[PDB]
Amino acid sequence: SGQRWELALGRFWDYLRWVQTLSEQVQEELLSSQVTQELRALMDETMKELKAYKSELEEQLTPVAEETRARLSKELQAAQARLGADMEDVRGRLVQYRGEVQAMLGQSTEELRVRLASHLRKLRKRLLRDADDLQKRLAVYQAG
Repeated sequence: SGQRWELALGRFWDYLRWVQTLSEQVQEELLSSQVTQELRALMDETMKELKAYKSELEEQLTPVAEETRARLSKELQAAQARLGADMEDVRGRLVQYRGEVQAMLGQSTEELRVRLASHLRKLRKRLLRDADDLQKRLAVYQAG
């Protein structure tokens, strides 16, 4: 429904989708560290906005028992952490690819790319399921 953190994650998604095409332009930016620097910036923004959103949501909560509340808060924290780790895993996999190409001597990277593409598809599935889980928890977090 358009929170700042969701827009930030949206930027991350848009950039990752482009990286996933693995075109020659992508490959240029991967080999420089520009892609991983960009992903780190987008990741950091998302996390920052997520934490700020949670803090604001806490200004308007339905008062529930409190045992429940401490647990909803812990579960939300866990969900936030998962999103960050997921984004970092994407960046890390790209760092690994750059190292592999740099040790490659001008040889074909096609196989490396086929493997990277398959791996990123699975990393994206994980980040998306966690993002959806995080959103669901946030949406119900005010009530208890």
